[PDB]
Amino acid sequence: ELPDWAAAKEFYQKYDPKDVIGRGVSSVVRRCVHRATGHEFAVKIMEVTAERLSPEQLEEVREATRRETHILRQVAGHPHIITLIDSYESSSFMFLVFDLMRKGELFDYLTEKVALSEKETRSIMRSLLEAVSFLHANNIVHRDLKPENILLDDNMQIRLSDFGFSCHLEPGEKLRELCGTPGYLAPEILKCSMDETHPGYGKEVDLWACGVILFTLLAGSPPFWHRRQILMLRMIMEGQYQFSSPEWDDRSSTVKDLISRLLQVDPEARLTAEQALQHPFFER
Amino acid sequence: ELPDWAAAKEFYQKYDPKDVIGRGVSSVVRRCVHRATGHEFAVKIMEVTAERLSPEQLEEVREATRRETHILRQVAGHPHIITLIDSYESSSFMFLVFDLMRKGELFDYLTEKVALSEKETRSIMRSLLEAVSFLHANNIVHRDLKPENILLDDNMQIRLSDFGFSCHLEPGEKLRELCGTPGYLAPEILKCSMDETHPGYGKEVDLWACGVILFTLLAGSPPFWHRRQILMLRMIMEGQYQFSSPEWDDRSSTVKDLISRLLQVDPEARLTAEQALQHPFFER
Amino acid sequence: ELPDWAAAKEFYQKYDPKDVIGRGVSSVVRRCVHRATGHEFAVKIMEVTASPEQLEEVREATRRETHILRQVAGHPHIITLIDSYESSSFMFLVFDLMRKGELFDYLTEKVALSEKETRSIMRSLLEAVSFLHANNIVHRDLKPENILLDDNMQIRLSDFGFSCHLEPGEKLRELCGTPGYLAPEILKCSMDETHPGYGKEVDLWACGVILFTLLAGSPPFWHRRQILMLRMIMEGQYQFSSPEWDDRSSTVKDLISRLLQVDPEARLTAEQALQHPFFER
Amino acid sequence: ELPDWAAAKEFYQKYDPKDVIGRGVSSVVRRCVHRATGHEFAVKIMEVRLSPEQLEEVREATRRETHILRQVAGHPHIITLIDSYESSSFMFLVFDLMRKGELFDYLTEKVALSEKETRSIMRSLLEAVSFLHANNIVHRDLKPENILLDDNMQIRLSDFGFSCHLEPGEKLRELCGTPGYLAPEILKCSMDETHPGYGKEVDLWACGVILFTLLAGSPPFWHRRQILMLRMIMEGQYQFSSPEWDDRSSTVKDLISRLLQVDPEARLTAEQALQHPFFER
Ligand SMILES: CCN(CC)CCNC(=O)c1c(C)[nH]c(/C=C2\C(=O)Nc3ccc(F)cc32)c1C
Ligand SMILES: CCN(CC)CCNC(=O)c1c(C)[nH]c(/C=C2\C(=O)Nc3ccc(F)cc32)c1C
Ligand SMILES: CCN(CC)CCNC(=O)c1c(C)[nH]c(/C=C2\C(=O)Nc3ccc(F)cc32)c1C
Ligand SMILES: CCN(CC)CCNC(=O)c1c(C)[nH]c(/C=C2\C(=O)Nc3ccc(F)cc32)c1C
Repeated sequence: ELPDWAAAKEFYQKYDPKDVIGRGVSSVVRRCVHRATGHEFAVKIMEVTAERLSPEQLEEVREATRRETHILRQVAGHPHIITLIDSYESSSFMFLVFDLMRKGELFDYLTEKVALSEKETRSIMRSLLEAVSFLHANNIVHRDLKPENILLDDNMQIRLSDFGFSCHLEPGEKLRELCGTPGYLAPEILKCSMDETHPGYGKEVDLWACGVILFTLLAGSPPFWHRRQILMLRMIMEGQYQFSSPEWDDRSSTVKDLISRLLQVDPEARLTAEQALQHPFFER
Repeated sequence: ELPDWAAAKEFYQKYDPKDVIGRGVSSVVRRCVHRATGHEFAVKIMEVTAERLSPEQLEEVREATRRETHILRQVAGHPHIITLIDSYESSSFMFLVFDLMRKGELFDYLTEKVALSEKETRSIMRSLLEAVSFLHANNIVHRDLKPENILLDDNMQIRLSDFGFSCHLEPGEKLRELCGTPGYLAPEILKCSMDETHPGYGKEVDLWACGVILFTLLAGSPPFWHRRQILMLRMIMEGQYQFSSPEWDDRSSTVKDLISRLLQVDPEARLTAEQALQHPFFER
Repeated sequence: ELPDWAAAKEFYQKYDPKDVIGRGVSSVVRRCVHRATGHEFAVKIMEVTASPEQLEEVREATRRETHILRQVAGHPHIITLIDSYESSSFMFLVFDLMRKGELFDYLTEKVALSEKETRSIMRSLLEAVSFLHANNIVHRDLKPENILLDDNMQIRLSDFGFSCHLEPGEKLRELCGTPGYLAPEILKCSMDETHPGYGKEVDLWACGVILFTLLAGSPPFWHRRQILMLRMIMEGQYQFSSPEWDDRSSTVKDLISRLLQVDPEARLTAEQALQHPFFER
Repeated sequence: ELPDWAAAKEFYQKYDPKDVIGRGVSSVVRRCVHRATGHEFAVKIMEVRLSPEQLEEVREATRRETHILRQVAGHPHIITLIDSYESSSFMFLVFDLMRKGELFDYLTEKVALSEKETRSIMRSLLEAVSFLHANNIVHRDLKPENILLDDNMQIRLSDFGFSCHLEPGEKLRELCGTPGYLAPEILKCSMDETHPGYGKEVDLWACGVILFTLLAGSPPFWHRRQILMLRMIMEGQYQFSSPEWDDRSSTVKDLISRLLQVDPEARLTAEQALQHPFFER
């Protein structure tokens, strides 16, 4: 609601933006320094009018970013969720100040390490499921859990980010919007988006994505993939995945049981985040 | 079958390969000249061993190409189906000599003209449906009908090509395999690729594709499309398409009736190729 | 100059930023609206934060560019610098909004242009080049990417990043510009420190390359290896290949030839090129 | 030479072609199996619109290449031409199969290499270069794309398409090789006909560029604009940038500086480079 000159003035007067650590379609993520203290943060600068869109499409983008910042303020404080430290909002742009996560995305870490150990995977998954359990208890569904949306610090501590697809979900109520990354989508989202008669989806979709993340961290490859995206959709919907002999050889049966219980096609038969956390995998 | 040196010797002795007119994963299509006469053809050189594959997958490729060449020999002679003039078959490769179709793919013609007239569309559709009627009478289902698989000569005469997905279908027998271009897929192919209890599909899938082709030739755009492929599938299964006012304005009610009778979700209620050919759109 | 917050405040208070219409290495070009009048413009935002000595080199170079732009502001076929805002990190340059974008993208869409359309573009281009030269400015980066179009298909020369002043009789030495558009004397000079240098004639060789490219839809000196392209330039080896140069007049081929003249002394000036029988109407 | 059916028959009778492991403009590289022994090789299949004169140029050049390859066949760090079959439209060249592919693709995967692994690659690359030079051959296209690796991480120098024999005392002038790897003297004499020419020292400048690139993961002379890259080369302007050169010894920095020496007389020979304390142990 601030004029553009005010949001820009207030941000640049209080913060010193530094090197670019990430880029998006209508945004850039930069390291920044709080001038008065010398303390470091990360700033996401969203350019709301950077894309050519109809006035209706533009108000959709504005309403969605409002939905996101509201959710970010609700969950600010949780140790394994990104903290919105400060915000400068105007009609044309949004300056969102967050925690600086110095080891970047979990995705880039996985690329470097190829595949992670069960010890390091346990630590990441526990933190992730704790964050998901908190969101769920507060009736928030993330709707885009993936290694690209999980950030790391120098102590290898994770913080869940990118709440652009997140929304509130009243207990009992169901969603239908197709959003998220195809490889991480639960069967009920696909069934739902292809068949209008399908009842819809809930918070269980996050736990299917957790199952996909868990598999990918250990295997170094996703459980469902194909050259042709349409053939990937039946493997997801039929829950067709395998613990292939070369990479899944020395992996415990305990983690395979956890993946099996998270990668459950029936959302009613699927583990909740609280259930997943009391799984023996996390009992060390 | 021939040793590799014999297939290569026999082909290169009789034919002079020229310019590349098409590319594939493990194949190239080139214009070629019959050395003794100077007459021109097109040769598809299939490189069976060009991709690194398991011994089982490699025998799948070999069996697949045998299925295709067998079908091509059965249908050779039909005026609106590509003619396999000659073949040199060895373990490692396949040299398939065909008619040279000098105006290339119908798809590229449609791109150039943007949208075709009902007069030119009638001529193409009549020839297409005659070819489809012939295939089905011989218990063959094409399974990938689209403007990219329809070739044109200088006289604007068509020839159906690309029989890589074709198969024999004994009458009354049903298929389940998902293969073929998503935009051209019938609802029953999708429905049974997500509901295992669904009985499967038959030769009617080629006629849905004919309906999609007919719409696209006239509109210059497909009846089902979305940025997200999964939302396009929902439109196909519900048979949700429209004759949009700017491009469908001066188009006859007769062709819109034909399209409606081809883009019929129920395969039993959908026109057969013989039925489509008796429709008043094909009146001379 | 000013603190970062001040240049940003001054720009965003006067202008409303809209859609991105272009991107560069250290810049973005956006459509913008002047809040008080409602008039549309284009703003180039240069981010000089994405050594302190090298950063002042970049600042000094952008000052050289804006100075030249202010001198030429007013010409109907040259981009107009409307406004500018400077800080340590940023540079906000407000220009005319050219709604049909780059001539390069237009050429991609049309594949090749007609002599009639090419005549209109070339006349405007050579008039702008003649003006630049009369004011002792050498553009040094003339190419279809640096020529902008409005809705009336009217041309404006832009991207004065390599431009500089040139007192008559004096010569230049710096190797700059796009390789495909470089005159032979620039390549010759870049090596031999005893070589006398180059002048405003390098702009007219680039005009010759532009003229060829508009008609052919491809450049006269091209290959996969850039080093072999340099040999072609220096020997002035171009051909009017039979498929695309078939329907072309001998009059325009005579013009191309007289612009693509290796000897800068024998090469047509902008005023000479404008008196060519190709521009008689 | 032979009709097309004969070159094809002779090749496919002796070798069983497998998967495509590489592609070029007018060629494909495939793994192949020698039918009688079951041993694996790599075959480069070269295929042919050009004038009859230009087509005989492409033929004569490939004959120059195969002649050089037969002279060098036997060296442990040079690619071995096992066999060759030629026709009007094809050339089948059978070589050693280097299972870890191009050093370039290995560098892409690893991003940057260790000094331990670079010393091992650079020793064998200099030994191959020293051998070529002792036999009066200049490679003229040394780069990571032309260095092949086996499973033991052992190298073999390949792609002799620009190679030529050079009589001692005599000099070359042809501009060829990859721009980023070109020595300053190649650029100086391409433009100036009075410049004396270049010799085998150009391969050692390329070795210096390879050494830099293996350690940095990026080349020493690079720029968004190709024409600014040439200026960088000729002035020998490169830097050991703080993020990627942080954990690199001064010893390897020294050898790079002694190989990336603008004066060819002051530049290290292959035998001299092999006596540097970087290879001592
Ligand atoms: C140059 C080396 N790297 C290789 C891939 C650069 C990539 N990126 C990095 O290292 C990186 C670093 C150090 N932090 C982040 C991102 C965020 C951060 O820290 N707080 C946030 C709050 C919100 C948000 F939306 C993103 C971030 C990245 C992507
Ligand atoms: C000129 C460059 N282009 C791309 C490589 C050309 C566009 N393509 C063209 O013109 C074209 C022409 C002139 N014929 C074909 C294809 C076939 C043909 O004729 N007989 C066949 C038999 C089997 C088959 F599977 C394809 C063809 C194309 C794609
Ligand atoms: C970025 C997305 N699109 C891809 C084709 C947009 C295409 N781009 C377009 O249409 C386009 C338009 C409509 N204007 C411009 C550029 C400028 C302009 O107008 N005044 C200037 C003054 C100075 C300058 F240095 C650039 C411009 C482009 C590139
Ligand atoms: C499809 C391409 N891929 C890119 C990442 C595969 C990577 N590359 C690979 O697998 C590869 C392998 C395993 N060998 C080679 C090349 C040659 C080889 O072995 N003997 C030769 C002799 C001469 C020559 F001129 C090339 C080769 C490649 C390109």
